[PDB]
Amino acid sequence: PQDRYKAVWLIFFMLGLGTLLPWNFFMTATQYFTNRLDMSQNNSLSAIFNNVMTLCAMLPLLLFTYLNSFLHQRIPQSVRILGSLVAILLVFLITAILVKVQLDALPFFVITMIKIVLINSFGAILQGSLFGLAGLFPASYTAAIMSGQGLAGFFASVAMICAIASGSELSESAFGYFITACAVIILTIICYLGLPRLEFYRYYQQLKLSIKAILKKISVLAFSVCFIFTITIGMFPAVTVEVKSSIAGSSTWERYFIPVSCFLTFNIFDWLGRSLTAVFMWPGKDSRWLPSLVLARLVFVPLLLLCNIKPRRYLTVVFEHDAWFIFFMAAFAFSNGYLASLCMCFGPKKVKPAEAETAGAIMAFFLCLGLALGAVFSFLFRAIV
Ligand SMILES: [C]OC1=[C]C(C(=O)O[C][C][C]N2[C][C][C]N([C][C][C]OC(=O)C3=[C]C(O[C])=C(O[C])C(O[C]C4=[C][C]=C(N([O])=O)[C]=[C]4)=[C]3)[C][C]2)=[C]C(O[C])=C1O[C]
Repeated sequence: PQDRYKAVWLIFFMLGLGTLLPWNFFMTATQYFTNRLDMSQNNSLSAIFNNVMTLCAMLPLLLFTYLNSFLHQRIPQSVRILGSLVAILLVFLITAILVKVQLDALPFFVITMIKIVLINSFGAILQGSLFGLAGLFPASYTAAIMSGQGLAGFFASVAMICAIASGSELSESAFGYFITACAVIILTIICYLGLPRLEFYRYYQQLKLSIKAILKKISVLAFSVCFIFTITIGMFPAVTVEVKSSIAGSSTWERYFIPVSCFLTFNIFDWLGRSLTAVFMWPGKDSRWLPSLVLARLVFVPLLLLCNIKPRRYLTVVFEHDAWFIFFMAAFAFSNGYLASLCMCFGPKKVKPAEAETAGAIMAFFLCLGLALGAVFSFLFRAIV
């Protein structure tokens, strides 16, 4: 029970990074997908790309985390993890190739949406299998995955900012995104392959030798994490990206305000929140404070909705100064990452070892369910207003 050189922990960190960095990079290239559609089309495809991507992403993600939650035992973990990684690698490679070939708007749209469905279908399997596997190890090792995911968001924000500041065409920035993701997926595979020869890994993984009952034991953390991401995705990014500066001195702020004050703030403090859990896990797996703080986050809905959103037609700006928005985004993002990591770490520990794997898989589904519910609410809000 001694992780020498913290090798297994570092590999779990890299697994987390490898799970989300590609997808995150994909999301950050939305400007490339919509702009490409605009320069190609001669109700529009770019006007619907975001919403159709949300559907092509959240439906497969939710379906396959569900199926994995009750079918993971039938497929070896090495197959589920390494096959999902190789599939995603192949998809992102193709995504990079399409940047350099000429294609009409509608085929590009359709093919990109197909690739999005695959990314999130194999992603679901890969994410559900990783949290299941981490369910056999101490809680710190689920925090490793969460922390590595947080780093994936931070890197995505650095990449977005650097891309704007470079002055390069959106297509070549996006080609860099996709090639980077391919390299990261290859590094993730290598790291995963190094686990079986580590004694610490075999110690907890040798523990392999009633879904309704398991769900009853983790229901508090499962619904908590679902509510975490319902709130988060209900406000971020679709709603928060519409905030405008009120103290800008220069027109140069315009193209940077959102990627800095919204995306960077979020991914910095969400990453840090997830990272703190590997060393500090208050309030504890049995404390009723964790669901209570998850509930209290509901305050951010009015708070952020009453920030300086422009154009606005129905609500008033109660918090106009950027400092309000950045402060709310930091707290909004820190509570998300910190409480989400706690729920994912503790969930598997509410159950016996021979069920921790399944518990982790279920926790993954509820996380994704949160995401899907968030996407719905934001849409329903925008569809009514
Ligand atoms: C939010 O975000 C973001 C974004 C950005 C941008 O650009 O916008 C654009 C995009 C748009 N959209 C699209 C999509 C949709 N939606 C909703 C949702 C959001 O959410 C998300 O998706 C998530 C989550 C999360 O958790 C964090 C997750 O996990 C749990 C997820 O799953 C998936 C996967 C997994 C795995 C994989 N494998 O493994 O492979 C793959 C894949 C997801 C919305 C919309 C930017 C940024 O920065 C840079 C950010 O941040 C990072």
